[PDB]
Amino acid sequence: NKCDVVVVGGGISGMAAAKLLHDSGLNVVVLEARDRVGGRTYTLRNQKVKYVDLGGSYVGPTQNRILRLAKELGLETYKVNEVERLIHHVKGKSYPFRGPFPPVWNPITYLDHNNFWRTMDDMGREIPSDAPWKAPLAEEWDNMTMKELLDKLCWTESAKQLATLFVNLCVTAETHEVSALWFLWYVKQCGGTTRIISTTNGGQERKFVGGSGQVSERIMDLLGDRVKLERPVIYIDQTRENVLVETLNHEMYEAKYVISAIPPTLGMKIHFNPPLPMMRNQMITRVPLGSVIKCIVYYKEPFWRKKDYCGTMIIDGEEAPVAYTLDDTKPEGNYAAIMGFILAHKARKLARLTKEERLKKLCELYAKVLGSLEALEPVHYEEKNWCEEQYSGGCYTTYFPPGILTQYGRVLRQPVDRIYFAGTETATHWSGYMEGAVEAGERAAREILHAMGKIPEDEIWQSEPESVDVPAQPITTTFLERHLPSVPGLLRLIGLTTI
Amino acid sequence: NKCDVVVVGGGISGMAAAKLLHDSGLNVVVLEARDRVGGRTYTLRNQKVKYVDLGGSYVGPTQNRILRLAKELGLETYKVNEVERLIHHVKGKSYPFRGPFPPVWNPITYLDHNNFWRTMDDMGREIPSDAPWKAPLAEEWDNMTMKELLDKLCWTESAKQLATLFVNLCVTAETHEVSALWFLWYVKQCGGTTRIISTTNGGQERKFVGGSGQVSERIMDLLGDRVKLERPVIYIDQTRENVLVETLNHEMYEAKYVISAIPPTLGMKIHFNPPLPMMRNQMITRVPLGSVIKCIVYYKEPFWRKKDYCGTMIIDGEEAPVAYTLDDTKPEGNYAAIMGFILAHKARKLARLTKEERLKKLCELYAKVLGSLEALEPVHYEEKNWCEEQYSGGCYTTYFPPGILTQYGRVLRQPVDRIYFAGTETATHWSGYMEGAVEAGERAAREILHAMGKIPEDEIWQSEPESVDVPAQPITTTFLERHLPSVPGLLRLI
Ligand SMILES: *Cc1cc2c(cc1C)nc1c(=O)[nH]c(=O)nc-1n2C[C@H](O)[C@H](O)[C@H](O)COP(=O)(O)OP(=O)(O)OC[C@H]1O[C@@H](n2cnc3c(N)ncnc32)[C@H](O)[C@@H]1O
Ligand SMILES: *Cc1cc2c(cc1C)nc1c(=O)[nH]c(=O)nc-1n2C[C@H](O)[C@H](O)[C@H](O)COP(=O)(O)OP(=O)(O)OC[C@H]1O[C@@H](n2cnc3c(N)ncnc32)[C@H](O)[C@@H]1O
Ligand SMILES: NS(=O)(=O)Cc1noc2ccccc12
Ligand SMILES: NS(=O)(=O)Cc1noc2ccccc12
Repeated sequence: NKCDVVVVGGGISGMAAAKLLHDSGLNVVVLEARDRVGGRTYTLRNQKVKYVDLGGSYVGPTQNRILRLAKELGLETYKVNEVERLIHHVKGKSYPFRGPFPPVWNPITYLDHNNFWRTMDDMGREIPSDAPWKAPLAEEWDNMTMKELLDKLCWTESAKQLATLFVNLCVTAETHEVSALWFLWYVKQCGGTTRIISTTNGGQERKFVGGSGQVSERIMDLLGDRVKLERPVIYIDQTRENVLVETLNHEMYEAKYVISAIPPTLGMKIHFNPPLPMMRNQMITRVPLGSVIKCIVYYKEPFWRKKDYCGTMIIDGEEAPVAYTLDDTKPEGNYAAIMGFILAHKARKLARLTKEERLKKLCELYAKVLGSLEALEPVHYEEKNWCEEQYSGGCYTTYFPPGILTQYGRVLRQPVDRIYFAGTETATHWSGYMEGAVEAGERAAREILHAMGKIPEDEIWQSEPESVDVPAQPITTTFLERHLPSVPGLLRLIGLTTI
Repeated sequence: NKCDVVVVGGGISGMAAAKLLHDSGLNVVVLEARDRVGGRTYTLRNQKVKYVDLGGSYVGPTQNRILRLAKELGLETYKVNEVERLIHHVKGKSYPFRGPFPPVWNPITYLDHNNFWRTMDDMGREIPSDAPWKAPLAEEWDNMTMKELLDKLCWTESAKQLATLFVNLCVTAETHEVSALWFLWYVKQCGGTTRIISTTNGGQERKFVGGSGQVSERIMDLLGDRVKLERPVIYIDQTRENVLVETLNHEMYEAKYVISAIPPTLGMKIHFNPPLPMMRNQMITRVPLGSVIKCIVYYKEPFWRKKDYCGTMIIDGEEAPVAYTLDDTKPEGNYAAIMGFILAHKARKLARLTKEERLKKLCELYAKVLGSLEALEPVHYEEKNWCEEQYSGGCYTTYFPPGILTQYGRVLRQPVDRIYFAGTETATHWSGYMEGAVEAGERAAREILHAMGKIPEDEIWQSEPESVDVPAQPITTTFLERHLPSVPGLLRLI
């Protein structure tokens, strides 16, 4: 029944919020729909794999909030394998390389690739992290899809193809599905193209020893009986002095304030009294989550390392079920494994198959890309299709279709009377990620502390000290990268000389 | 507790389904979230207006199901006033005209406008009404917004602006918000451009005497206490022998089958056991409804008729709050009124204002367009902003953003175990309209009759005889309309 704050959702965001409030001396309850905490993070444990992240997994430099939270909880990280060569597979052939970006030899194509990434970041700098709708050309950019933007920007098929894979991989959506403004924001608020795509010095640098599900699990341990499992919230009533929150299993909770720590669209599963204001009422029907199946194929040994491949594969082509892989071998060197993502339309397409049929297709793909018959000899397989999850809606995160972010974006984290909004989607730095979940949960909690008169306004948003364990190398460019012309820029130079 | 079929939603679709099953001898229950029936139709009564439709209102030729159902319930129609001239207001000036399409005089603009409408219908002929995802170019057209298609097709700003207004008015959404495939299907499944945009001989020909709300109300009258108001459904359990349906007010209903007669996305408000299949789980997060405020300004007399204007105004440009109006005067000539729609982003923008502030803006606009100071003296005002409705999600209907119809369209009316799907969004003819609501409700009911072995498979979909009261006249084109070149076509001849 009675408490100070009800937190709806026991993912990382809700758990971070609840922990902050609890540490501050408030009486909190977490109402979680599932029989587990963690949400879009889920660490499976069994004898064949020991542990494996089937949801969110990677952390990296500049993600200082998740690193600090996890450290405080007693967790350690380890580095994802990137010792050996990466592979870019294009038009049925594999091209090994080093560094974050697949190399390009053709001079025209090089100019086009260089300009593409540069332009993504150039446009990003126009977009405020905390208010993307305030970009000078917000409306123009929001009214085109990423497909349209790539069609304008990429003068080569090679760049367009790689850029398409980049979009699919980052946001588990097709280029024609998403707003250009929103995607440009999404990349910029992660620190830009280099930071978001990189393993070493980027978002995919590390994993947690024992899995990311431990973050939510250990917070549940600290909170004890305050976390209520299998309590899906169905109804929130703010007409009276205290907020009333009802669950599906017929329980009533009474609170001063509520934090909604669920994906924005999943707010639809709750009936509101009084009704939500118009803008939020419509916003939550306009913000779908992407589509992905995370697949892990296990092997006797990490055989790819012997061929001087680290296990990273960037795989372009409609035929390929998986467009991106990483080595998922344990830091001890055992439970050898390749993690792969089946993205966007392919997640829909290949969901029809059996688990065994997907495993077969993945092994045949990996065998070709790695030029290795050993890839046809898996010892185990695990997968999770996040599209089937009633209480997630998809993965990794919420995307915005054309026109939505400028029209409805401002209400994402606008409080509704005594309801405050957390969830990674409401973050301003690494929104979409575990990092964003922590930022949003702690910010929502502090909004409530401010409303109660416990902290001053300037303490709602708080900076985070850089991790001493995971230092961030700055993102740098070369003179040539900065000043080489685009393809149309070069054509202009040609036309002017011929005058 | 126990019945044969639970119908979720007491709009026209839910009511039509429940009536059909009831008339077949089954025990039905309608569970309705609101304290009223009708859903996206709502007729307000007071002394000042007598009655006014604040939701869906118009019916016309080829909408034979809604006309038949209404007639059976004892309703009659009257004609929307289109005796005098229509107005197209462009670049701050009113241009009166007759016929469905505003005329264009510049020869280049003429070719461009002609080609736009013609191309819309040309593309539509390749889109199956019952399976738009089966169009030969389904993926190409679905991966494009209407904004992109218009940018490609329209060589003049004039055609592009009118095309844009057309999209905004038809589907209460911006051209950049909606899939080209879906929009082309939408127009085609209403019978094409002329049929959808026409008052005389089209969708806006008629209104119901006493209001469209009477359709749902009179079915509720028939069903009596089988309709349960203020029963929002929260939970559907299909794990046992009988389907269990729970409401927010704690009641439990048990049935052999369920009809979901709510907008697809409002399916999100229900917790499912077992969970929905993946495709429907994601589909219902991908399908928003449009944005509109319906506004009716009342006057002492239908003064526009004195200047040989019928009251229809097509008003281009960002500045105008309302882009389209119709005469809403009653058949007797009293309760003189102009109905206007505030569409899409303008509904979002102008919702911030007070009711009185919106009235002033509309009156000043109408004064300019009609060229009459009489527009500045309203006697009454009614409005409804459908964006604020928890149990609608918007109006008029659900739109599909780029990429969604091809990926998820097929699951719209695919049954989920013992749940069948009604609602105008699942119709194949006038989906989005009251007509589509009737089609889908009766089809879903007949799917259940077939599942029970009461009727054969070929009786699930049923043709409708043409209304005797509202017969359809054929849509025609002229030789020149069919064969005049596009702008780039004329350029290739140069
Ligand atoms: C799924 C996924 C996610 C992911 C990714 C790969 C996949 C396959 N890779 C990531 C990565 O490598 N690194 C990273 O930092 N993030 C990655 N992501 C995304 C990440 O998992 C998410 O950003 C993060 O987990 C989100 O946390 P948040 O707390 O904001 O949100 P949530 O996990 O979805 O938790 C919400 C909880 O609420 C419960 N719920 C839902 N509805 C209700 C109702 N009505 N009542 C009560 N509880 C409700 C959910 O069950 C959930 O626990
Ligand atoms: C709003 C609007 C609609 C409209 C239009 C102009 C406006 C402003 N003009 C139209 C017109 O001139 N001619 C026409 O034929 N249609 C026009 N439209 C659209 C039309 O009103 C709709 O197509 C039609 O009314 C839709 O009917 P349908 O039966 O398919 O759907 P509904 O009216 O939305 O009814 C659904 C009912 O379900 C209830 N509900 C929602 N959730 C629940 C839950 N969880 N549990 C129980 N009941 C639920 C709703 O409250 C509603 O009553
Ligand atoms: N963090 S992850 O690998 O689970 C998904 C992901 N988001 O953005 C990326 C950019 C490049 C490679 C992967 C990703
Ligand atoms: N049926 S209505 O008037 O409520 C909305 C409507 N849909 O498509 C149209 C085309 C021209 C004018 C109006 C409309």
